[PDB]
Amino acid sequence: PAPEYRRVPFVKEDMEKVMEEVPEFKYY
Amino acid sequence: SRAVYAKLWASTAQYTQRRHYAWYQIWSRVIPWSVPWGIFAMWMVFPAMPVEYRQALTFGIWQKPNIGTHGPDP
Ligand SMILES: CCCCCCCCCCCCCCCCCC(=O)OC[C@H](COP(=O)([O-])OCC(O)COP(=O)([O-])OC[C@@H](COC(=O)CCCCCCCCCCCCCCCCC)OC(=O)CCCCCCCCCCCCCCCCC)OC(=O)CCCCCCCCCCCCCCCCC
Ligand SMILES: CCCCCCCCCCCCCCCCCC(=O)OC[C@H](COP(=O)([O-])OCC[N+](C)(C)C)OC(=O)CCCCCCCCCCCCCCCCC
Repeated sequence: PAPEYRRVPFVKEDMEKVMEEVPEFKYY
Repeated sequence: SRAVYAKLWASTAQYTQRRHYAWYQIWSRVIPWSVPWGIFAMWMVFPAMPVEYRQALTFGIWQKPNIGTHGPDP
């Protein structure tokens, strides 16, 4: 028996709101 | 994702500011060398100054050496 995979649908979002969920990262 | 790639691209946008910070650090390490060399400059150029200025700059500690010659004439 194979597992019952849950669907993940594609959705398009505003990048300037997705940028509030990006981890903080520093190089300098 | 566009967002993550944008963050990674932007990570180094402020190169010039980091370089100014580097200037600051290295000059802070370097600049105290001015004190030894400054003392030696002053050491060499002190006997060129007027006798009054030698007396003043040493707060009156320095005076003409006494070697037993050229005393007053009655
Ligand atoms: C004791 C126990 C034993 C311990 C042993 C331990 C081991 C170590 C040894 C220690 C023992 C003693 C040893 C003796 C050492 C000293 C003697 C010595 O060294 O003499 C040397 C001796 C030098 O003699 P000299 O030059 O005639 O000396 C003349 C004096 O220097 C007179 O010259 P001068 O009077 O013209 O000097 C000028 C001086 C004059 O100095 C002074 O008058 C200073 C006075 C000092 C006061 C002292 C203060 C400290 C004490 C205070 C007490 C505190 C009290 C509290 C503690 C007690 C109570 C709790 O002023 C300056 O230097 C400039 C002033 C300061 C400059 C910085 C600027 C500051 C500005 C101030 C700003 C503030 C505002 C002022 C403005 C006014 C308006 C407000 O050697 C020689 O004579 C030459 C020898 C020949 C050899 C030649 C060398 C080789 C060349 C060959 C080279 C060619 C070959 C090729 C190259 C080869 C390469 C390899
Ligand atoms: C980077 C620095 C390089 C330094 C290279 C310099 C080497 C050569 C120095 C020559 C000095 C000559 C001074 C000219 C005046 C006459 C001197 C003289 O004998 O006068 C009579 C006097 C005695 O006077 P007198 O008794 O003959 O009568 C005249 C009386 N007065 C002086 C009051 C007018 O003799 C001396 O005291 C000897 C002169 C000592 C001065 C030495 C100066 C050294 C300079 C080095 C300092 C460098 C600091 C760093 C600077 C760098 C900045 C970017």
